[PDB]
Amino acid sequence: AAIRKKLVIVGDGACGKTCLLIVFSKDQFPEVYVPTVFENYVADIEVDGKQVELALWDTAGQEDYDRLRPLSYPDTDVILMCFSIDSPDSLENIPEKWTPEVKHFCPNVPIILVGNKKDLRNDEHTRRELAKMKQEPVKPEEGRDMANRIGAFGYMECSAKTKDGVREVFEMATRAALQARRGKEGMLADFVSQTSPMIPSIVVHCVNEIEQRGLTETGLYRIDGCDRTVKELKEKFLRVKTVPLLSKVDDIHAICSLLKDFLRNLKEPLLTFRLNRAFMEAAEITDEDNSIAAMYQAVGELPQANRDTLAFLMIHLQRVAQSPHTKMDVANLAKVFGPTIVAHAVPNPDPVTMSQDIKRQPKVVERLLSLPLEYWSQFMMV
Ligand SMILES: Nc1nc2c(ncn2[C@@H]2O[C@H](COP(=O)(O)OP(=O)(O)O)[C@@H](O)[C@H]2O)c(=O)[nH]1
Ligand SMILES: [Mg+2]
Repeated sequence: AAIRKKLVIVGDGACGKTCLLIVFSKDQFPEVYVPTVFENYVADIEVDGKQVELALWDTAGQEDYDRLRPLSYPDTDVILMCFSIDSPDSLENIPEKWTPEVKHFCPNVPIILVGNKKDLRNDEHTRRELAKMKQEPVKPEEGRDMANRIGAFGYMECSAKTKDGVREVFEMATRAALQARRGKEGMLADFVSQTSPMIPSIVVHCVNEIEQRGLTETGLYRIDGCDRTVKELKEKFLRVKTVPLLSKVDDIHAICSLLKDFLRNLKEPLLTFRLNRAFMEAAEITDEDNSIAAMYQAVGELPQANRDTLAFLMIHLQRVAQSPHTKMDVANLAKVFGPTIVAHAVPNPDPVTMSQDIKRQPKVVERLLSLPLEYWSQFMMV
């Protein structure tokens, strides 16, 4: 019988985690632009005379899944912690976000630091784009240095697109696994404007900034900004009370992350605890006409502040989906916003409940985003 090992992959959204797992397990490079929520794969590998069956646990890199991701950590044998060579920001998040999370939930589990998209290091288009932000591709020595800094078992670079170095990543992860076991915010109402349309200033400002500087950017809302930058912006907002000067933030993705963070951390979700189940049930109705009618009914039950803020957000997200540059259609946006605006029916649900809710959240957002622009616009009085 083969030796079984559990491998969990983590890292910033869109840094290449799924493509790496699929190229290795299926020998085929996925061409679609779709964010992962949670998926499981199986791959075989022969290492040091042993046949090993690797269970590959794919996860979402978005901050929106910070509360749900830990459900994947129990019994992990090795972690693949990734960043992309064409994204210095994704490397910055390795010691700032990923290492603290993994060491908390997976103490003593070996970590392989992986630099993805190696094929882009000398890509001129990539270099020109990074230069606009005064950046450049990550250098090999930087990856190795970071690996030593975080106590990783090793560092490996690869390109799922060219297949270069892919098996080596899993060979090292498998050896690490074998060696390690050898011999062993208040309520929304407190932030909104005085009357209809009742929306928080931070939401209006973020949306306006994003529509001004982000509709031509690939992966809006899928790509998170530097964890530190978002934390600083959030800290200032809640302390100074006024919205920070967003025009001074060079990375528009950080503004997207700020908006999602604000919404996700409200005392209760945008759709409220009281209607959480009603929304999920309405979206789960098989018959489209009946589902749509049930969703209109649920929206009509929301408090004014929640309805107006939701309407403003839906109009904005429809524009994001309609842009030919973002590659973020309704289905993609629903996957990212599910935990952020739907969330759960209680403050601290148990793991069983958290898991049960996962599949139900995106459906709610997809249904809401599919409601007519004319419908949402009435609440904006335009
Ligand atoms: N150039 C290049 N692009 C890649 C590579 N791997 C993934 N990508 C692209 O990066 C984007 C996100 O990939 P994906 O694996 O879905 O990201 P994930 O959110 O970490 O699972 C997609 O456009 C992929 O085609 C790579 O090795 N080289
Ligand atoms: Mg993925």
